[PDB]
Amino acid sequence: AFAVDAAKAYKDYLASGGQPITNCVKMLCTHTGTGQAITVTPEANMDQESFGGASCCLYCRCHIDHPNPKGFCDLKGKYVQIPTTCANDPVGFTLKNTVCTVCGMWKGYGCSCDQL
Amino acid sequence: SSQAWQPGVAMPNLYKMQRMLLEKCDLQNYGDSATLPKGIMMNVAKYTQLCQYLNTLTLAVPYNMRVIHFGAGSDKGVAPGTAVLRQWLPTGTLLVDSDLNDFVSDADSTLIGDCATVHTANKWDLIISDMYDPKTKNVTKENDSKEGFFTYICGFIQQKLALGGSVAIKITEHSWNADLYKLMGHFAWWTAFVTNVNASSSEAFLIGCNYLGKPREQIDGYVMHANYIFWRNTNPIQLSSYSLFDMSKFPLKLRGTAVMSLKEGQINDMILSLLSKGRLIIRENNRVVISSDVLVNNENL
Ligand SMILES: Nc1ncnc2c1ncn2[C@@H]1O[C@H](COP(=O)(O)OP(=O)(O)OP(=O)(O)O)[C@@H](O)[C@H]1O
Ligand SMILES: [Cl-]
Ligand SMILES: [Cl-]
Ligand SMILES: [Zn+2]
Ligand SMILES: [Zn+2]
Repeated sequence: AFAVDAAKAYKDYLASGGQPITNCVKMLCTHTGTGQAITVTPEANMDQESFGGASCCLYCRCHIDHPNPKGFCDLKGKYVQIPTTCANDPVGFTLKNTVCTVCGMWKGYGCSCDQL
Repeated sequence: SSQAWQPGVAMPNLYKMQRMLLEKCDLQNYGDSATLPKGIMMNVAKYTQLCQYLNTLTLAVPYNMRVIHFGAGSDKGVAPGTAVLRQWLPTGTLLVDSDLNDFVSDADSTLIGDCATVHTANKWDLIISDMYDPKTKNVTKENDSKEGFFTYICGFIQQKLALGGSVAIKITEHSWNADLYKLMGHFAWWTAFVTNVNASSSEAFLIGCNYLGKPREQIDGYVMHANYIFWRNTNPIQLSSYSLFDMSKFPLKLRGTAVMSLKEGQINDMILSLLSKGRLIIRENNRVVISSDVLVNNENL
């Protein structure tokens, strides 16, 4: 019945004013990509940076089990597009946000499904 | 002069043909630094330029390509080089990486421990090594051919590199091995490639292009390393980040290079010709299985 809440700990550490996790691996890319959130290859558009996924995963970086029951990682082995405005904290960004399952954009950072 | 717009500089053929004596390496642009794009790590930049240069060679690029990357960890606990390799390689390429120290990676499989503990059933299409020990920078001691992980790398190439495969092995003034240079002559072509972002360093990547599994050319590796240092000593390379800003042609083209299994008796001049042109890989195409030896010890008394 006891499990560590790494997600909540990082959120609280951030709120208290701690420095975001560093050394997320930022890719060189054209920045003319699709802008989708998580992709097999960097897809940053003009307003995003692309990072190696593993290095942006709280669970990967902290050496802890993934919340998946299979323990599978959403990010490892792929690339995550982060809004340039949020690129100072890619782990925080991927933790706090969710990907639209229809268009693949970040909800609230590219997803327009809920506007037509 | 247009060199500053290339990803790096490869050692010119005429320097490979000399018979120089080994000297100390004294780089004019030592301590100079290229201006990296905002927020880009040295190792991302360095690997990007390595891959950009490899894009100019006749690499075999089969379906279900197999790439193994040694020395892939960082004192940061992440694997920037692996992330560039995975970006560069066609989607689906099998990528294994390894390092002495723990790190989190985008590779499909990661093995932690000395490289000598790494074993694989299968053969590989490309081998990348960034293995290095900074303790070799000791300028107070003679600069002899080094063993250690270089002995592993030489055997790994001779035993587990597919015919037609390629390698890029990091060396420096003091981190080098004579047999590895000698093994360069077992490829259709070879060079020592220096990235423009790290040109103030005696680092280079020894690239063997399209493995033939037999000497095409007899190379004395003590002489060839002296030749490399001579080149570096007399050809200052201007630090440059330029090539990093144009990524439009970065991806390695999926050539679908053919893979066949063959026995040593079937490798004729026609096969060898295809191998040398990057149009054939010879290896089994079975499942890829790897392992790390673990030493078992009970320290209770
Ligand atoms: N025998 C070996 N087996 C496996 N990995 C090795 C071996 N020797 C060196 N390495 C690895 O090669 C890498 C060399 O990287 P680098 O050139 O940056 O040197 P470093 O100062 O040791 O490492 P870093 O500064 O990245 O932590 C390191 O990650 C190191 O652990
Ligand atoms: Cl951390
Ligand atoms: Cl020689
Ligand atoms: Zn993860
Ligand atoms: Zn959507």
